[PDB]
Amino acid sequence: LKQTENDLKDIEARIKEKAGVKESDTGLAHPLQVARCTKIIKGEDAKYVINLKQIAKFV
Amino acid sequence: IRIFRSELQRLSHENNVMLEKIKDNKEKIKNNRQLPYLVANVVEV
Repeated sequence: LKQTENDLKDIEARIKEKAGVKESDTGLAHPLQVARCTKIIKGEDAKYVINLKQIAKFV
Repeated sequence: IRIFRSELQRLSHENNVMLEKIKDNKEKIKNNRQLPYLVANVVEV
């Protein structure tokens, strides 16, 4: 069990780190304590683009 | 019906000259404006 969970970083975590980080950090960006978006253009309807940080607030 | 149709064709064609001119401008004026607008307040005009 000890050696089984050691090599999971090269196998299982490669997909986990891609869907759990790279997708969340895409474009300088499930309990959510933080959300960020930078320069997102989407055609009013599902626009969002909200920065939870006190710096550069959006509407 | 005779003289008016001669001058109408010139004004109608010139209206198409600015039509193709604004057609590329309408695409630029909408695209150059950044959709994710940021909140700001002008202190001095």
